[PDB]
Amino acid sequence: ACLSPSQLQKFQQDGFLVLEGFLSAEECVAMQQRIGEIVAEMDVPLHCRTEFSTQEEEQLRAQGSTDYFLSSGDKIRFFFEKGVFDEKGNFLVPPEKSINKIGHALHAHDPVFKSITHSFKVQTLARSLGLQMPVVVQSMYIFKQPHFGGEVSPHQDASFLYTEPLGRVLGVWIAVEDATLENGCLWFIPGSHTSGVSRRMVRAPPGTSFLGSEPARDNSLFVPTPVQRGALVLIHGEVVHKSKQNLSDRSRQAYTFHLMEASGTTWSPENWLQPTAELPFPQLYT
Repeated sequence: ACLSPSQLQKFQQDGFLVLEGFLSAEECVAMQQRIGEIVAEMDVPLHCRTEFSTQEEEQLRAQGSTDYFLSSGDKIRFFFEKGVFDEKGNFLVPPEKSINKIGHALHAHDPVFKSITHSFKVQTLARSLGLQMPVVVQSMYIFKQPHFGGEVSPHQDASFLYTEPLGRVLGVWIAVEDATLENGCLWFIPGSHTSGVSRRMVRAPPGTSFLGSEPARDNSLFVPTPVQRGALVLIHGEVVHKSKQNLSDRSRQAYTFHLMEASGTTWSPENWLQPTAELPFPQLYT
């Protein structure tokens, strides 16, 4: 759908905006169903396929893992929960119960997610926001598995998807399932999106690292945004947000993608994600 002038100001004020009912139940279920099929056909990545003996083993595993992620910008790959593994690198429960996320080109290589992503609803919302040349830089599906579904510590999306100038990358988060206080809903600091980023993640000339550091911020400045299935949350590139671990007996599935306004904008050559000749960042508008 489409933004009223009061919704638009509320977004510039807060750095996020909750639009309940953005997608229908059946759109949500389309996503849940295709992600099931993708997970059912998942092959366990080479680096997770082996127990490790030593320090020399855990570092070679850690590197293939880095390689896998870095080259995942134009793929549909699988990223597993940090702590679903034992002392010697083995899965504690089956890998299909242990996925944390899938990324980072669902919007390009899956017909269902491409559909949702380039839908009329999204294209019209983007026009309300006034994006000239929005392109889709990234997408991903977050499972937030029950009981151990990982927390996401406070951050700003621009720390990872940096551009000159700032104010050019926008996050879209769609709730495929109900997001509650219990199961890992998002939290923001409203108004935190107006003094740049404290930290960025950079890629090596193979590897990643951080410039700067995330400051400490009083937990009391975060507000919860629980929402029902189908809600869309808009996320400014610089708003500070987090999610707690899912301590509940049900997941908190979500699909998210990021838009960059390509007009006058420089994508940092140091970002982990770079467009390939196979998939340059595709235009949103069709």
